Amino acid sequence: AVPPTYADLGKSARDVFTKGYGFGLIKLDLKTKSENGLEFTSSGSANTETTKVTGSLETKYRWTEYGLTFTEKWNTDNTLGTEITVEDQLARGLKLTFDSSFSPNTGKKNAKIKTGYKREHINLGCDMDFDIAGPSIRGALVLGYEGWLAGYQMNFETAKSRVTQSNFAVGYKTDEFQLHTNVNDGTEFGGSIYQKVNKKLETAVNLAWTAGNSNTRFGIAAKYQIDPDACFSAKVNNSSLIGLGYTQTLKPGIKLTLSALLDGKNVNAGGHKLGLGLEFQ
Amino acid sequence: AVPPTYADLGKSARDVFTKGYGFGLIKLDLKTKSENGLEFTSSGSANTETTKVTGSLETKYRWTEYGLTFTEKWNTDNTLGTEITVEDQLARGLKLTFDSSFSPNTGKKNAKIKTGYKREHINLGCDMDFDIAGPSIRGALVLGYEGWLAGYQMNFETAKSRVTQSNFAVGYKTDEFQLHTNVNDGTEFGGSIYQKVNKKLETAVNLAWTAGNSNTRFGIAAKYQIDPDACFSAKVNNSSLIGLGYTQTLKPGIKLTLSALLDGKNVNAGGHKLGLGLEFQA
Repeated sequence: AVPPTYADLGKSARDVFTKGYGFGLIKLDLKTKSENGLEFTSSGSANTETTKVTGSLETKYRWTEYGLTFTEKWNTDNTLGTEITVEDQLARGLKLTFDSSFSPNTGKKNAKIKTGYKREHINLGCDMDFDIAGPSIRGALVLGYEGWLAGYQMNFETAKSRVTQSNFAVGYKTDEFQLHTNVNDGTEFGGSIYQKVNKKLETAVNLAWTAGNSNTRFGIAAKYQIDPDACFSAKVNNSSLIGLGYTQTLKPGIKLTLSALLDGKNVNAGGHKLGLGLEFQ
Repeated sequence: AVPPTYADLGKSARDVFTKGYGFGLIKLDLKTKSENGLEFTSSGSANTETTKVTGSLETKYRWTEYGLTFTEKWNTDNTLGTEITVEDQLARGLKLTFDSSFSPNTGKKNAKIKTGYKREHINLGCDMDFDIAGPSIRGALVLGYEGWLAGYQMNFETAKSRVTQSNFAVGYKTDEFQLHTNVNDGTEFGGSIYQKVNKKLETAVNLAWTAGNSNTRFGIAAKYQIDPDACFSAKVNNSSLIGLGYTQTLKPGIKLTLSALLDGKNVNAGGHKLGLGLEFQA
């Protein structure tokens, strides 16, 4: 029972809401990996409302002999990034990342070190940000006990010399069922349930509210694998939004996604959104 | 009066026949540009007959301070490409290109140098191929005189130590009218007329025939810009083929193209070819 990281608590439920939908976008993804050396991933995204087209490239080299990864990122905003990762090297479940960022636009340099350790019942992490205008430290811990999970997460900004962030999470996790709750900063409350109902159906419910407002946001979602080549997603929330999504494998390694978003009661009148995605592996 | 390269002779006419038609293909293109910085194009292409789907990614970086371009291509068939170009560097109208291809799939490695020089009345070029299985040299010249144009073009394959290609062209060229003719290898004869009739209409006629066969192939084509948002193309040839093409700007930066190709006999009762393109531009 190696538990997930603090950030991965409630992930499954989040995935049923997010994957298989891309509203107001034409998305194009190209991925290829070579035997042992390089790998390349590129994405293009055109926003049909803003007429803005975005692009990104990632180049990855895995030295599988020494648990090393070297990654280079580059996007349309001219941002460059580089990342070096060592995993399972000094000890099993240990991971050390060095990450550097550069902006030719602004000349903004950033550097980060990320460290992790995980093993049976425990998942820990510590990220160090060496910002010029105030370094910080993020620390997180998840403990596992017979399907139960408890996490704590905090951020310390050295400039203010003050904790600026304090989050708790509590949950229960099997492969077929997942209960997640959290309170951020004594202020934001979230809750979710995920269910793998059978081989073909996944479902999820989400709840969110805020101390000092009587209101509640909630939503319900599903994913249905019709056959091995076709997949349907549907969701609704109490802001009156409907999402629909359809994914079809055209050929091995090629998937086409169509998605739609509705608003209010004009389910035949108002301004909806469309989306189209194409993924190539 | 700087003349076009040998390859660009008759281009305008060829463009009226080729552009705005994509039969048997579903195309999706996403493009973004920076005059200063770089440009990016990514593409998806399905052949509706072969069920073959292609995907591509091109990156271009212009260092406008030193007349440099760097271009990178990558596709789904695993092919990689690289091209570096220097222009107007040592002298105005001089251009030098280094070109490399590599295939992890076909292992095929190819390298090329291309050189050019152009100025008033003259356009010359020399491309050098450093293939393992036979280096080759392509040389071309176009000379201009008062609207008239004459070109010669040849290829020498060092492996056979023999000229494998010898082409002549003669034309007349203004901005509204273009006459082009050529004979390849003393064997293939081509001729074309292009006309920019007005702001909205372009038209073209093509002729081709072969030494030792009495037959002739010809075609007529047109391009009509209806308004700034809509564009129609139509063509026919004497093999009884009809091409139709329609392009519509749906929103600024988004164009949709539909095309159809019909065979003669079954004009409205057989299997014809359709095509669909969507272009997204920043």
